[PDB]
Amino acid sequence: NGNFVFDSPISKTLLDQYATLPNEFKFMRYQAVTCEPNQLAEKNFTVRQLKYLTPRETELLVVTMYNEDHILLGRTLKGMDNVKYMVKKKNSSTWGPDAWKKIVCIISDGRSKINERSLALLSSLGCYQDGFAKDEINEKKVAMHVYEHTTMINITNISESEVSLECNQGTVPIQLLFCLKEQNQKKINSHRWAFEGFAELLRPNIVTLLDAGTMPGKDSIYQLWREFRNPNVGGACGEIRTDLGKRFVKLLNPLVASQNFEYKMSNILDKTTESNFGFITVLPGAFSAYRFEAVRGQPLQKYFYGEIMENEGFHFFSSNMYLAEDRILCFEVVTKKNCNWILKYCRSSYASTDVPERVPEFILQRRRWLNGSFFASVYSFCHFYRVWSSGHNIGRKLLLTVEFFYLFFNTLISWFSLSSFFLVFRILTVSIALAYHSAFNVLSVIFLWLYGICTLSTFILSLGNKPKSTEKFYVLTCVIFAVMMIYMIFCSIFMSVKSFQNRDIVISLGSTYCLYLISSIIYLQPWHMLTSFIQYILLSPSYINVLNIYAFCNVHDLSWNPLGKINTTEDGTFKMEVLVSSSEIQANYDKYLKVLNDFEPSYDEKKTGYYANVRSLVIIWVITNFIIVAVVLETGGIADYIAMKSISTAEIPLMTSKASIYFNVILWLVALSALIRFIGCSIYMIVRFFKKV
Amino acid sequence: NGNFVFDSPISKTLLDQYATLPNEFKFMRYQAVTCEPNQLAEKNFTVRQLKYLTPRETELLVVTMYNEDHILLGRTLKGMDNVKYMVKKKNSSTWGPDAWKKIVCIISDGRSKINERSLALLSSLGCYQDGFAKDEINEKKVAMHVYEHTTMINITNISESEVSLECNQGTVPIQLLFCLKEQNQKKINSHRWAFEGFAELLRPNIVTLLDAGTMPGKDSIYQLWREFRNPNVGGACGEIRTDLGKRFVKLLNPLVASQNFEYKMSNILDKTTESNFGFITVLPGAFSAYRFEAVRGQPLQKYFYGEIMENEGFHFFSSNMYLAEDRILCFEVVTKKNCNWILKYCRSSYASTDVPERVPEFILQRRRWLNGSFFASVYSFCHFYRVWSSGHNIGRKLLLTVEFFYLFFNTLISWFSLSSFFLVFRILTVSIALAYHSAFNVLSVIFLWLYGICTLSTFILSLGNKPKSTEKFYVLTCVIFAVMMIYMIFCSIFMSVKSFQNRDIVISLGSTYCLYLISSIIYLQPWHMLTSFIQYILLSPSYINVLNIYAFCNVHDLSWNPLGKINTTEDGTFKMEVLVSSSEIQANYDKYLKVLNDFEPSYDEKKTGYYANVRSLVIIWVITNFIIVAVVLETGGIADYIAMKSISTAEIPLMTSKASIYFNVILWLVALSALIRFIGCSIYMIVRFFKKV
Ligand SMILES: C[C@@H]([C@H](N)C(=O)N[C@H](C(=O)O)[C@H]1O[C@@H](n2ccc(=O)[nH]c2=O)[C@H](O)[C@@H]1O)[C@H](O)c1ccc(O)cn1
Ligand SMILES: C[C@@H]([C@H](N)C(=O)N[C@H](C(=O)O)[C@H]1O[C@@H](n2ccc(=O)[nH]c2=O)[C@H](O)[C@@H]1O)[C@H](O)c1ccc(O)cn1
Repeated sequence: NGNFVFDSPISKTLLDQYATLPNEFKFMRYQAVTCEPNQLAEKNFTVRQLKYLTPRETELLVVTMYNEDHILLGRTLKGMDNVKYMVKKKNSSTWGPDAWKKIVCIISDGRSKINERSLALLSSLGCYQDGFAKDEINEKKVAMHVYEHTTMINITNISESEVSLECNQGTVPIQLLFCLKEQNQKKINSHRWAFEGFAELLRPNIVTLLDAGTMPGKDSIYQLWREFRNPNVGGACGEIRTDLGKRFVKLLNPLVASQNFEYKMSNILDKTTESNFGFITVLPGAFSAYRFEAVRGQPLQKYFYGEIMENEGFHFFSSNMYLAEDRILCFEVVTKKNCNWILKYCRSSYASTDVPERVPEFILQRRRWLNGSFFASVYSFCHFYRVWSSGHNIGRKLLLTVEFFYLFFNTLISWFSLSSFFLVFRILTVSIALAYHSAFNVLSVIFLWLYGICTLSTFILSLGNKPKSTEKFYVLTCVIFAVMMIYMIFCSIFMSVKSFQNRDIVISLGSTYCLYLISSIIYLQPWHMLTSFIQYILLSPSYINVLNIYAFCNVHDLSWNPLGKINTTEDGTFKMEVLVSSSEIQANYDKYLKVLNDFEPSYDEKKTGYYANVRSLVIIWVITNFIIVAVVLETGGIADYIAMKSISTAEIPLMTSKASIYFNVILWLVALSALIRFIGCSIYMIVRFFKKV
Repeated sequence: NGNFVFDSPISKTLLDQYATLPNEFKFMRYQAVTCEPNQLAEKNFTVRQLKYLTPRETELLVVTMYNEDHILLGRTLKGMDNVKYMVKKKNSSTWGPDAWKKIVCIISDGRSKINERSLALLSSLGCYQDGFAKDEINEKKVAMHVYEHTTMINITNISESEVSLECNQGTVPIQLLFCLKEQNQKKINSHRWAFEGFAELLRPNIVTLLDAGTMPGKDSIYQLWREFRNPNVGGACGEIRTDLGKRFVKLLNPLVASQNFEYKMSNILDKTTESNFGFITVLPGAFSAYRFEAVRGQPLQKYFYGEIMENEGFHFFSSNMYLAEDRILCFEVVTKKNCNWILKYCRSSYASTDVPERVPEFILQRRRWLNGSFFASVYSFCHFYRVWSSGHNIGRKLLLTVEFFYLFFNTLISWFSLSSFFLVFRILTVSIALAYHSAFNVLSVIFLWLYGICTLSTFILSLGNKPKSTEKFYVLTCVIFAVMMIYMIFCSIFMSVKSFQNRDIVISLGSTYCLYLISSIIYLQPWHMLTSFIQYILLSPSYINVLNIYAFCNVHDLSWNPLGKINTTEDGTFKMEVLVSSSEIQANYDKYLKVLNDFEPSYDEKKTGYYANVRSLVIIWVITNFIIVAVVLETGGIADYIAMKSISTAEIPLMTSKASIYFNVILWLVALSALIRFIGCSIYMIVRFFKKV
């Protein structure tokens, strides 16, 4: 039909296990796509599911990959376990002995970057054969290499070294569909291929987004698909668990134990609370599910292209919304016009992913998350009236409004954290010295200077340099801040012990831990509340001061005729035309005489200019935090101003009463959020328990 | 001789004026160079001067150009006036009726960037004809297009619009030699072509470096050549005067009046004082002269290549000396082994250049000068022992040692200026409020906050952004600092008036102006001491705080198979070889099975890493200035520390006595330098007067 397709046989060694035979199993199809992802249908491209005597009707998985090795891809593919569980499911109206026919997509990204040890595994499965890729077809550049087949072998064990494949009477067929882009176009393009391309052909019911390296549990995909029984749910997500290795031998890295605790409390407290209202801020791209009908239309338009209505110039939201990439989908689904979709959190389905283990990789990873969450929250709050233009009933609309206000309260608290941390630190360290005089004077001065030097260097290195160039310094900074936090804990314990012997710093901070602990107990998963709490506490002054500074200082990732030839022989003789005619010489001379007598750059450069002027206006964050510091501590010359006024009608005081008032406000304002999230987690568990009963 | 040369005739219209005839005048020579600049001789390349019956012996001009229009190049070429003066010179042993035969080079830089309205002028002179450039010759890429001729027409007037050429009995011949590089290789390459190339062929006596747009006076080149009568002088330079337009109608821009005053005091005070000792730190590249024998060897090696002795890794001086580009020549000439060359300043020869007129262009220009001077001074001080290994007598060696120590004292004063300015500002503004209470409290706080915000924004914008993107902000910053300086002057005048009615701020600062004025009077050029003093005073808080911050924050200018094809007919049928043999399929499958079973980047990136780690260690300047601020004002928690100590055996004081002591030290330390430079200028003028008498 004007398109290039090919159909090769597989190696007879595969046939040896396959016999232990239809046209689906013995052959593979290589369609080569050259068009745009949004044209597969009208360019006469098909897939094997639409070719049979009765076309197959798909019920359910996109696995994005870039350069992951074969162990990560093996883990994702092994998590085949879900498909096997779903065929062996007996008492069901949707799944049964032939369930695999209703489940189908591995989107690679560029041939140069792909790890050929993973192409090895894809070929072992039988979904790729080298030899017949075609880098252009009839003056049209190929864009996609689509291999398809239907294997019989399953990954059954994964050591640290090898992936074990087998083909028995107990394995189940898998309808693989391997897409190979010839070039890296970033993840958004891959999702573009998955949603605007093959999803329009297959017409699935649910689209589940996995991520190479993420291993769903033995039932997790089934438990996620069960969330969509409710005809209102539009998206869903499950728990993401840090992979702690064999014998939990990766819970030693303090950067991995920190992330384990952080993920675990994010799931227990934040996600259940959000799911009560009906709008989860981010559905993780490593393990999420969308009802296809829910996202078609406005959500995908906003995700892939952006706010289309725009002039030639740049606008804030329209030209910056690309920084909140996969979080636009959630907001546009929940607030869709004339539809009542909601987002649900399923805690019965988990997936264990791999986390960064070195400080530079970790910083670069969180640079994306922090900018995405900040821009997404600003967009959600500045556009929350859309909630009232949607189709929900009035109760749900009120709940969503309350949740949006609570989420903005949280983002504001997080914006003022640079100053909250310093103020708590300096108020506490000066107060202990004023109380006891012994050696806390010198430590107060020393720690002020250490904080100042580390913060100065973090601004300078993040604005100018790159984390890979200077890793020793970032490790040293994290160690310095850990020691500072230890000193803060010692000071609080000392002050409280002496005060008891002779106060609210224990009634508020103790509640936050007791409430954290009780929420973990309610969730029936408390084992992180001791193995990894200390690392989080110690690596927490660095999540406030190093990841935030780097995140805001690197918002946008800026990036600032042949008129002759002479060939001669060994002798060196040749000739060409020479402008011999003196009239033409005079003509050229008069041309230059008259030339003497006749007395914005690229859109890319203009866009880079705009992007770099918006990264430099958000940092100048610093002023609004210093305003708080100056008001409370009376820095900035304000105390001098008050003293001079008193003289006009004197001496400056060491520590004032604004410090006490503020340092109470922060402790109770951080106890309040823990209280709210504990109540939310309790409601979630209780409602789930009644519905299960 | 294996090289491509060509010899075209000129237009007969030129012949019309030339008649009003030898082979030098009627023809032009286009040699095309493809080799390296240091190979012109042994590759059998010549110039017309070596071809005559008796080869010409050159006595004396390289004019670097990039994209200057035809007015600037016209001005440089007009300043032909010097050659005419030198032929009409009667009573001389070197110059006479045929002096032009001893004077010869215009080094363009790339055909793409050259302003074709200047190619118009070069063709009007008769030294370029389009039609026979050859972009490659016998598998060798052309590197240089060398046109040569010997004109008769002279530029006699330059309006704002046109350049007036004429050919009479009164004009004089000029031996032009137009070099056109096919690509931009930066100025260092052009000087490489000028010195290592054509200068080895011509063997001149003096090499004078002009720069397109700079117009030497009617006698300036002759007066510069006269400095080399002394067989010890190795280099020389003249005064550079800002071009103030017709009717001085450019002395209105405050950025141009500032630069006029700055250039004028640099010439009067700095350069005469340096020339007394015998070592001028920078000979400006816009108008300088070097005795060719003086610079051959070590100076040119260090200028063009660098400290050759080096390992694979990077070292500070060896790998950063390229930032001090034309200042290495001076240091290496003066301290040359077994030679007693000195550098001399000639005030009888001037040249009027064009200056930047918008803040972004000005900032980008001074970014080069400040980094160059800082690295050159560090290199000169860290290597000053070389002075004692040279050939000078002991008196000159002692004088050079004293001068080197004085120059390091100056560079240290300039390194601590960021803190000196703030300390003077805050001590003065707080002191006036403590004295009079009226409305100086509020102004003290307001100006502290304005200073803080402008300095924060200058760090952030210079570390992240570019000056062209944000020009409104830099203009606003300069205005803010001008207002601050006005307030500083008001405060000092008010305090002094009240103190006289009831002190050293007038005996020191008044001396600095009286000494500036007296030096200008001695120099017989005082007219800048009123037309442009106010602009310099007001635009001076910005030379300390905006150009220095930008200069140190931008030290180094960082910059971070086809395996198929298918063509078919309209029907779409074709065939190629297919790996049909199943044995080869099994072979490939086993190849991937075994692939599964088998379980630093570019030198440019490493160099960029090193460069960006050295720009980030020099800024972290900030700490050593803040140490001074903290010691004097008792910021940084030191005053709190003292108060807590006093309690351990209380209240903080507003203003202490360290402020008074420091604020005396700065005023007298800035009066001392003015005194030294006044004495130096006086010695220079007096010695020149006796030698002239
Ligand atoms: C981040 C995620 C996982 N560790 C991961 O790395 N995800 C990548 C990503 O987020 O970009 C995926 O993107 C693909 N990719 C990369 C470069 C490219 O150029 N194109 C392209 O497609 C990569 O191969 C990879 O599969 C982690 O588990 C997680 C996420 C959310 C959460 O709440 C908790 N945990
Ligand atoms: C700066 C100088 C003059 N205004 C100027 O602009 N000099 C350029 C420079 O310093 O680079 C020259 O360099 C050439 N150039 C440029 C780009 C390139 O890529 N390659 C290349 O050769 C340009 O054409 C130009 O002639 C000014 O008068 C001055 C200097 C010192 C001083 O004490 C007082 N005043």
